[PDB]
Amino acid sequence: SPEEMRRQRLHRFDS
Amino acid sequence: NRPNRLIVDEAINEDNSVVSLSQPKMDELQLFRGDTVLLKGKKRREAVCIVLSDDTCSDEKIRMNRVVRNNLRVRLGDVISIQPCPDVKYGKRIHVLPIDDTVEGITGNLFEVYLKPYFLEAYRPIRKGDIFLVRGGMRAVEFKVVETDPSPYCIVAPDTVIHCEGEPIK
Repeated sequence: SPEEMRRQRLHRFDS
Repeated sequence: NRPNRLIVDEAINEDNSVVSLSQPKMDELQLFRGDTVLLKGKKRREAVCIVLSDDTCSDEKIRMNRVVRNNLRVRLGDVISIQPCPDVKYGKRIHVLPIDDTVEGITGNLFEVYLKPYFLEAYRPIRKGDIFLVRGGMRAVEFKVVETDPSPYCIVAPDTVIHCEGEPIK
């Protein structure tokens, strides 16, 4: 999903 | 929708995949934190990045690190354009190679020491022709994206096959 990608990106790059 | 011009500023999120905008500018541009965006710089160069909001960023500026600036052939204070890039697909396979003068005398497994932790669970967007700097151990090595499938843009997802094999390039 696009939203699982968004969750992982924010976890990795914005805390 | 359309590209928006912004002034290049220095990164506060020091990561090759991240650009920062002010929250008012993100609102104006209809962007959400974590969106993929397409940047256009000089000499026909492009970059794809992940946009985040930043409470220290001037409204008409965009923060990006030196790796992204070099890919775009721009300096601090130059103007680039940003636009949403929501249709980028997960990559089937990508092929990267180290740059010769950054791997001089380096032995070992470049995938395990550099690329695997760099891409791990990050969903980094990349473009064919990107040069990106990766630290592994205490050495920093530059890699070039020599091909992607699909091309020229893809997202390095957990299932994306990462190939690194062959001579360093110049």
